[PDB]
Amino acid sequence: EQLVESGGGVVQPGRSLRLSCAAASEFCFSCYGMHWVRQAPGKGLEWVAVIWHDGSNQHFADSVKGRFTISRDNSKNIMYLQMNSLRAEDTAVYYCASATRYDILTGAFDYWGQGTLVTVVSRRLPPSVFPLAPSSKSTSGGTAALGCLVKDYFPEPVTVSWNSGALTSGVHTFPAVLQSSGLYSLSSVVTVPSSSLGTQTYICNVNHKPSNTKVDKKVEPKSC
Amino acid sequence: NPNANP
Amino acid sequence: IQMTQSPSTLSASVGDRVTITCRASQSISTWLAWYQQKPGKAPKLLIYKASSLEGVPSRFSGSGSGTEFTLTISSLQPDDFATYYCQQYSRYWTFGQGTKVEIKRTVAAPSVFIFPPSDEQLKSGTASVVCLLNNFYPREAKVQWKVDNALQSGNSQESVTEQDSKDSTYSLSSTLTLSKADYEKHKVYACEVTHQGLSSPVTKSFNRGE
Repeated sequence: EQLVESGGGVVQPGRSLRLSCAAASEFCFSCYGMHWVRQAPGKGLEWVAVIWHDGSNQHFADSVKGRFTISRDNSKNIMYLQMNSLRAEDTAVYYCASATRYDILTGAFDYWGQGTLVTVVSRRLPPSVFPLAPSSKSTSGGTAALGCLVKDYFPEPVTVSWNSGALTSGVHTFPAVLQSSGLYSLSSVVTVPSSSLGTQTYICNVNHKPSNTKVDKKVEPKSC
Repeated sequence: NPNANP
Repeated sequence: IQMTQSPSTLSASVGDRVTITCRASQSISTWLAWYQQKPGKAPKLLIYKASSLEGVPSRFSGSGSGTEFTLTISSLQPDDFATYYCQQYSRYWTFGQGTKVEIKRTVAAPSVFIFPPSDEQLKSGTASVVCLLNNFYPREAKVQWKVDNALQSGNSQESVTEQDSKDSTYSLSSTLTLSKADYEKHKVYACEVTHQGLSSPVTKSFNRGE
């Protein structure tokens, strides 16, 4: 049993988006009503929509009623969420969920998915990436700090990995700050042994889907 | 109840 | 049907017993669910119909009927730093706003690093100087930017990580941003850090051009 959502992306206000949620075949898709729960990147959970098991009924939150439509093809084991008249309020991560424990009333979602991000913006600016190099001033004893400054981008978010996901221990990616420009800026730092800077390689991978910006930046040590 | 009765 | 949780934020030590209250606008009889959501992944269901558990640690507990419901943790473990939501499913499905559960650990001083602006950023006309405070507790910490032994004001921004799930510490970011011309007009840039775990304010600094 597993749910995988698809179809999220970045679009303008008024455009349309068709989200999908595919269930693994070990999951009785035909048995349960399928829900949609969304979460704006800041706030909490808001229930959105549900379609009945057979597709005979459906319900929508007043937030999206009249703009969203929901369907499911039981044979294909896929539920679709057609989103129309998208606005800024609709920017969120969209989970599909299911409450597979039958009673008189059901609604305890035991199964979720990873969710798809939907961003509704009309302004896109790419990030500029600068190395935060380890030096004698960023070496507290045997530990050395290095990182990447991801600056002047819009909108959120930027994903930053180190060495294509191989390096995650001791990594801190700070929440973005809002500059005077209205653009965002964050840093991603990592702590490593000072003895390793000459033998290990550290590349931060910064991805910004709204601007189609994919960059890799080797953080070389400023031996100062 | 949106679930199917088993 | 509107839901409400109390409190919105809660701090507690490892081993303490914490309680979360959920309140309904009208009377949902017993159809309530409690969720745990650590910021990285989707929420995990903990208990359903107010009291029945399936949140497999036996330390969780659910109570309530009508409009007042409560979720309690027998013994707080550090893995429970998350936001907790209540959700009714009597008349459709509506969530609560959530409750952040911070953890209280012992004092931990921050390790301080400083980064001069990169050569590539300077060629474009702006200098950003970054001061890093790593793995400290509690969250409160004062950072001062001194340029040629002169306190700065109005040109720095701060950033605090969420609490780490393992050590329950914080890391802080302080970025002093100046134009290239204003940056070359000075020589020494320092970062003075005040914090509870520090008896004396640590100061990392560097001299431009070297």
